[PDB]
Amino acid sequence: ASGADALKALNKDNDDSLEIAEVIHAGATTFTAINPDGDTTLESGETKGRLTEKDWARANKDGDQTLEMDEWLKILRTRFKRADANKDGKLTAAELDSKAGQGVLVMIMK
Amino acid sequence: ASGADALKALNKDNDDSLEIAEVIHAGATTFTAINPDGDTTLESGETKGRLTEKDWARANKDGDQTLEMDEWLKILRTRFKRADANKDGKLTAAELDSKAGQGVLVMIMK
Ligand SMILES: [La+3]
Ligand SMILES: [La+3]
Ligand SMILES: [La+3]
Ligand SMILES: [La+3]
Ligand SMILES: [La+3]
Ligand SMILES: [La+3]
Ligand code: NA
Ligand code: NA
Repeated sequence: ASGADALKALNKDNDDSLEIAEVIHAGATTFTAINPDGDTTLESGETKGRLTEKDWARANKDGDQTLEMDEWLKILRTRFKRADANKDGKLTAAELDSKAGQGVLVMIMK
Repeated sequence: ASGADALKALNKDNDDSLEIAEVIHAGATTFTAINPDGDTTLESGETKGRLTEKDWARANKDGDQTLEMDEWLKILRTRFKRADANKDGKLTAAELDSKAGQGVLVMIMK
């Protein structure tokens, strides 16, 4: 999806950017949206096309084979900061359209 | 609540302990449940009896006045490790009955 697409679906506060509260919340809903087996965790087979193998290495450090909500969202907040080019806490459509911004979108839109 | 109370209410996998996947899930459910004003965040007035001001200082470092899902769960995972006395990844009723374990329960039981 484009940055304009993401703003159409997720932005509700009469601006033209996504902030950390909007991004984390959408990331939490997407966590549930991509979990179809009825448990409470994400496995490597459920994150294909959204997380890489190295993403699991930097987030999953408790020794298990499961991604909990906080581990999932920690990757998201890091991608948020990587896409925040001018570091103002807001992600415009142009910032969401960057290669780093696209990494945010795959975690907040199913 | 006591450790035995928490296991009866929250433990579903036929053991005698709460693991990190079960704790994070109940903490995520509690986050939404104790948020009555219709937004997606927790404010300081909504975490009374569960978090202290120093908890906000160590978790809320993005400069706002709101606690997002990942900031809330980050406090919880730290409390989990503080309560995991033998560091085996499981919280028994006895560990949930300690001072550190009660800090876990106030974040996973509304
Ligand atoms: La906004
Ligand atoms: La799953
Ligand atoms: La994990
Ligand atoms: La258990
Ligand atoms: La609130
Ligand atoms: La915050
Ligand atoms: Na920005
Ligand atoms: Na333990």
